[PDB]
This record gives sequence, structure tokens and C-alpha cells, in this order.
Amino acid sequence: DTSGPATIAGNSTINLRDDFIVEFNMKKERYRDRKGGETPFFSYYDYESIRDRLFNSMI
Amino acid sequence: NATFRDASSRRLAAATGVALAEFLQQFNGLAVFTKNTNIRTGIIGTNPRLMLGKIRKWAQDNV
Repeated sequence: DTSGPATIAGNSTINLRDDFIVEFNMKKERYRDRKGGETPFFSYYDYESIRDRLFNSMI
Repeated sequence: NATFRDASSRRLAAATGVALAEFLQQFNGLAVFTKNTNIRTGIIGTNPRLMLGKIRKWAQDNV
């Protein structure tokens, strides 16, 4: 995509913009409490750690 | 024909020749894009048209 001006004229500061997406495929792991209980597959998953570490690497 | 009648005319022609020479001296050691004139950013270059422009400018000034 573009970011404003994009005419191709040898001198016009051709501006560009590429939109890409980064997808994590992570495995959810249920917790077991011995007493005979479990956590469903639809429980909350801590992504905040993932965003944190990804952003630190980018910075 | 009366251009080169007065000696003064001749002397003036000489004075203009030397001045034009010293002027044109600036057009040394630079490029001359003459096929795809699109002088790139950050290069000391020119093309025949810009030369003609500057020449006409100098001339019209010294009038």
C-alpha cells in the first residue's frame, strides 16, 4: 500500500507502506488439580507476556 | 551592415567575449544527462535545456 504520495517520477519521494500480520500458533495446556478437576479448553490465555516480549525484541 | 563599424563596437565585443568565457567557465566538471534527463537527487548534473536557460538568463541580464 501507499502512505501518501506514490507517483513514479524519478524524484517525488515515493512513499510506501506494507501491511503484514504475525500470527502465533501456541498450544493451550489445561491444568489438573488431582482432586479430579480440570480447566476447560475455553479458559483465558495469557497473551500479554507474548506481546510484551515481542515488543521488547522489536524495540 | 553597421554592427562592426565603430571601433568601440569591436572593443565591446572583446569585453563581452572575455566575460562570456569567464562565465562559461562554471560549466566545467559536471554531468550532462542528455537522453533520460531526470537528474538524480544529490548529483551535480545538468542537461542541455537547463544550459540554454542559464545562458539566456545571463544574456538578458547583461543587456
